[PDB]
Amino acid sequence: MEAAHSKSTEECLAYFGVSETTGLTPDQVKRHLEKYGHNELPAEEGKSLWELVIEQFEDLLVRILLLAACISFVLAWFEEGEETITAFVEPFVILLILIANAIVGVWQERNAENAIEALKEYEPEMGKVYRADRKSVQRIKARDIVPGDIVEVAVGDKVPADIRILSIKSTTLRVDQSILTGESVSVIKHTEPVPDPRAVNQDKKNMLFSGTNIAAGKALGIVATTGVSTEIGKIRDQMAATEQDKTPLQQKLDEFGEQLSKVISLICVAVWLINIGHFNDPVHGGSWIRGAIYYFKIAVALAVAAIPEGLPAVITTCLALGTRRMAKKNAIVRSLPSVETLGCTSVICSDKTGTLTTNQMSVCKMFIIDKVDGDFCSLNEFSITGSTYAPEGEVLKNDKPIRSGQFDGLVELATICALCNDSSLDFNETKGVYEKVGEATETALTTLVEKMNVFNTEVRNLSKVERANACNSVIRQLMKKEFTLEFSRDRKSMSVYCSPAKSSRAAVGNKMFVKGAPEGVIDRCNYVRVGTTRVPMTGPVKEKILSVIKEWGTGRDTLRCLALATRDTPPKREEMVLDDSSRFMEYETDLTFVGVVGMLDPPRKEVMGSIQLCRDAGIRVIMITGDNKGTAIAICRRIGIFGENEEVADRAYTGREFDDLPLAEQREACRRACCFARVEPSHKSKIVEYLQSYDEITAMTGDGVNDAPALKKAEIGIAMGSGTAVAKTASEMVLADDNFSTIVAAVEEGRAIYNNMKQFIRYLISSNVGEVVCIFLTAALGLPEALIPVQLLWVNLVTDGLPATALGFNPPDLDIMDRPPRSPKEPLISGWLFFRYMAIGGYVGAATVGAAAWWFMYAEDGPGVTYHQLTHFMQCTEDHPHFEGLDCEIFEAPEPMTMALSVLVTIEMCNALNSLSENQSLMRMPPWVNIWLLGSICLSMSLHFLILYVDPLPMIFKLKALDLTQWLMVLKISLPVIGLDEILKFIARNYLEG
Ligand SMILES: C/C=C/C/C(C)=C\[C@H]1C/C=C/C=C/C[C@H](C)/C=C(\C)[C@@H](OC)C/C=C/[C@@H](O)CC(=O)O1
Ligand code: NA
Repeated sequence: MEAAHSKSTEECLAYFGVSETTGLTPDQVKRHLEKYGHNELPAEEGKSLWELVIEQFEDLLVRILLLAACISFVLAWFEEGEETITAFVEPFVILLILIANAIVGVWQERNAENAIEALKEYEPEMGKVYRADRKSVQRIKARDIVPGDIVEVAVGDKVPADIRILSIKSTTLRVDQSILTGESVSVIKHTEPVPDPRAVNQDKKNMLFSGTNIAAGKALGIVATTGVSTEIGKIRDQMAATEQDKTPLQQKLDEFGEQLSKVISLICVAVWLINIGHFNDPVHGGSWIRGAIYYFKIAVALAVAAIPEGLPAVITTCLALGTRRMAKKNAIVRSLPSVETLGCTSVICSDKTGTLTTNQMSVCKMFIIDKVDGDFCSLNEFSITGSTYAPEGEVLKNDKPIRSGQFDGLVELATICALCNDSSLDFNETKGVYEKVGEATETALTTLVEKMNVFNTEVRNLSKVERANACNSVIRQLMKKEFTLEFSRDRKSMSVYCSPAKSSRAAVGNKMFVKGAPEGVIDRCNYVRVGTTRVPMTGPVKEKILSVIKEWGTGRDTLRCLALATRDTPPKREEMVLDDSSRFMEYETDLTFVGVVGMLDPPRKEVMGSIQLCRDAGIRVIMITGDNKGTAIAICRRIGIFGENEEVADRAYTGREFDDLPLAEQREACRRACCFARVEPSHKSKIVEYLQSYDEITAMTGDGVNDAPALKKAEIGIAMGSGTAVAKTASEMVLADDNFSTIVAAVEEGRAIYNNMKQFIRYLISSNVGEVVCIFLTAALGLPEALIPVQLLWVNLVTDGLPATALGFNPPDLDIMDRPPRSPKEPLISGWLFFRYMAIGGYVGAATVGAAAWWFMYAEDGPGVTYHQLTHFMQCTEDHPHFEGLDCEIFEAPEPMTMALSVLVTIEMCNALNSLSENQSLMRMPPWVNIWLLGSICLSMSLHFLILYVDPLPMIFKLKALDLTQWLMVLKISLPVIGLDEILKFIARNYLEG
């Protein structure tokens, strides 16, 4: 039964065919359980396992490197040399990375908790039910409960399933629907049915939702839906259906891996095409086994050269340091990639109360009737000081302090605000300041009564805590609080029946004091109050009242008006049906207008400027509120979303309007609108769907499980620090202080990371690009192998890793919030940036190969060999006459490879300095700006010396120590990289920046 709320208690029992006395029979229990199923949310199956490791080895590039691991292992064992400990290093270090890199990708245990599993924490263990097999009540597993069961609930008990209330045994039943409403006010339930079939959950005054807990009372009911059919279940299935897409950067890195795969496979064939001359060679000259060794050892060496295998570890460390940086600015980011994608935030949908406002409710203005006489009508406006729940303030008329006790209308004003009120103030000892109890609105009314002091009670003689509820307590002494009529969303008001105490205060029998929506309550007023006297509610007066109501709500004041009326001669205690909620409408009719109070929900202290930041940063901001459209628009004008004087007719919508519009116009509305009022529960997710259709990275916010579906569906799920765990588990970011400013503060930081992160990306790939050029040149010309894969890996991991990670601490841009959000379809490298790191990379290939060739041909301590025979070194012992110098070990010497490797490290430290900025010269920004970069470079070069000196190392990398005679040549060939980059950067700022 889905629409059990719109059915009578007799109908729900007739449908399931159940007896309210004995309940379901064990025969029905099996039949219902087999038809509907167990009352429990489905445990998340199809989880991750060893298969999650397989997913890391799915990409094409990772398979290439994996194949390089297998090919390397094949060439390892099959060899003549007896290199013992330094043989299986090539296959070993490959697995070290393939293991480490795979562990980073499988890392989804400590940095992302499941939201649906956290949602299972709201379903209780056991529940009370009445089965026909026994007399007294019997509790069982909540999962054993079925639709039709006559369940029982009391105070403290957590509701097992969606229950249709049958009968309330206690005086009144209260339930804390905080998880499904957000408003932590214990709502009151009833037995009578709700006429609307498609009524919202808040309107369901006769339902007990699963996950909800009873705040007070005890009642018996019949189970309508169970498990996935419950309100919690319907929310769960929405989250289980929504698939979280990968951040735009992640898609580009995957897209890059595909491009780099084509590059490797292309050159592997290109190398084979260059050696097409071997097809025209004799059989009696060399062997296929000698050739394949060079081809295979080239492919594996070419694979590691192109791949930036150090990148993943570099970014993970950067984002990890980015997480601690964001948490300091009050922004608890959950997932690592979320810190980067946060800068790409295009839209921000935020809630008014709590986030945009301080939620420090306080009555600012209040007007009553001064006198009515024919066409003439005069009011009496006032103003209140003290933007807080504290009583420290005063009332004044027209910027002049007054005594509210001398105004009869204001006396009854405080009377209604005191009696018709469930909230109260409370002084705190720990913090040392007044606090609120109940609703924010009603607490402001309590504070107002304390400020007014209409009876002039003692004030200075009272203590701090004792006077917290002084004037209000004095008011409660006059009238007795018989009973209150609950606040319903259909009439939007609250009244209270009050009988006079044994005091004789001119009390004409019993009275009712009503408060609620101005436009609604004023209509139910046939009379009007003028001090002590009464007059008939005429047109001119009704205009003057509603006009001032509109002036306060639409004006710059942005006040939440609240009309206060009273029923002079209410019906007797007997005639009033105390249970009928719909009858509260006529019980609050024939009222007499007393006055009105205008309160303000003051905006945040920083939102005034934070909104302006979004305007300059090209980020759109969409407010979502519960206030009326007129005031919601006025509030937007005040904070900065709207201008003081501009069009907003089609840029602002209500929940009522948005539904009436067609599907296409709803999408057309979401692209321009930025202010939604009276939003329905399903609107947050709908709006996000329309924002995602425009490829806009959206950031929706929420606090309860009602928003969970919208949060998880959004790119950047924004949750409150005070929100429920389900919201914080479903959110990508959690605001620690619940502020829209800290929302933008994190967005600004996310952009800064994007710049510094993308900087060391082009830095590392630029390194790998030159490594490929070194292999392609040393292979095409047929030179002695310039570099070895065992070396390159340590170069990309440590040598390039330390400085690359240090580039994350680079200074930000002063004009970062001036540019618009980064486009999701924006590449890492393009056009000029491609050529720039292509030339810078292409040079290192000639630097490394040239450094090695330098030792072979024109060197100091090296054997003078010519270029034409140096390219045919593989024919060592064959062509003896041409090769007449030293042992064949000379071509396989450690010196030349050390020259190529040493040059690679030297230029990389220099290229790291070139990567301090994108185009800014080293003259403008010195290389000592980033302190962490210098420290990493000192450590990088320190490690470069260590692998050469400490004997246990140089034998492994096939390298030997270099003296000043050889090191001087390294600086001569390496340092020119800075001058080249300086020329390139100069061309960018001059003949390109336009
Ligand atoms: C982009 C943001 C991702 C977040 C985190 C926390 C980790 C990612 C970082 C991704 C690196 C991608 C690099 C592209 C190059 C081309 C690929 C390799 C060197 C691959 O090795 C050949 C290794 C891929 C590792 C990732 O799958 C692990 C991961 O989650 O890292
Ligand atoms: Na999400």
